[PDB]
Amino acid sequence: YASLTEIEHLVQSVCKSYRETCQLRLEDLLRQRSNIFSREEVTGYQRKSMWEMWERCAHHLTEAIQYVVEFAKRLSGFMELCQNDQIVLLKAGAMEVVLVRMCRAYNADNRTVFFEGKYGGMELFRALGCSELISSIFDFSHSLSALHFSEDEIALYTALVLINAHRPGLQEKRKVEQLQYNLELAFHHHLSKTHRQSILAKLPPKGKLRSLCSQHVERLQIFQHLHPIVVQAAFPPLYKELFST
Amino acid sequence: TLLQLLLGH
Ligand SMILES: CCS(=O)(=O)c1ccc(CNC(=O)c2cnc3c(c2)CN(C[C@H]2CC[C@H](C(F)(F)F)CC2)[C@H]3C(C)C)nc1
Repeated sequence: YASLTEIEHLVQSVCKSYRETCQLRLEDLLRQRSNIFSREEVTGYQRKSMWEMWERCAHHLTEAIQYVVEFAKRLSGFMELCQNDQIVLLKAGAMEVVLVRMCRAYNADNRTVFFEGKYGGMELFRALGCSELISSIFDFSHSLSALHFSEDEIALYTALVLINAHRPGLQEKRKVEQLQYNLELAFHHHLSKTHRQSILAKLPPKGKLRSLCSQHVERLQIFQHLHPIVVQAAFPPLYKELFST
Repeated sequence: TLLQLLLGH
């Protein structure tokens, strides 16, 4: 039964863990918003081979995932879970957390995302051959951007995306439930103090993140079956481990 | 696995 003092301390711990592992500082992403790929540069990306675009994207996704793994390792209570459950949570949650974090690098004003040094719209990604998934990710990012998350809100929300007691295959479900609950208390306490509890009903339904992640796995299966050597030779092994069927 | 290695096991 976590006291109010313990909950307040948890708020601080989670926010620290996130700040230390946020990958890019928000200030840097916001400054780069005026830096947008030219028509000619966009054409260059669209003319890239499917394999090279997939390779680049798998690399950048993996880099983001590595910071999320580091976030998990520093997150209060995560390393006290058993090895099986650490794995289960990260395998299911890593991509979900990256997708939420990604809204920081999304500009709702012109519908662009920070990629390889400049902002580009969904058209930058045409060579992947997954327009429906890409548009879905842009839609998701746009929905999150509307909420105007603070960094602390992203910290607390992403902690909850990760510590999900409903993930299939957990061995110590009750242990995860307790950690999840304390994190919910932390999130709710922080929101109440800042007059922000209104955002709770505007957060995306869990099925939304699950759908984006399943779609990712499905599209990778399509690419990998057609280009098995590329995946074996060039893709980060962690990306293969997490997402390959 | 690689996750296991990154987690420190
Ligand atoms: C998160 C921490 S942060 O500090 O905020 C931050 C943010 C951004 C960057 C640099 N930008 C990126 O890393 C980056 C940006 N946009 C993309 C990708 C990577 C990959 N993705 C295409 C992929 C989707 C899954 C597709 C698939 F499902 F088909 F596989 C393959 C293509 C597009 C999007 C459509 C998701 N750095 C730090």
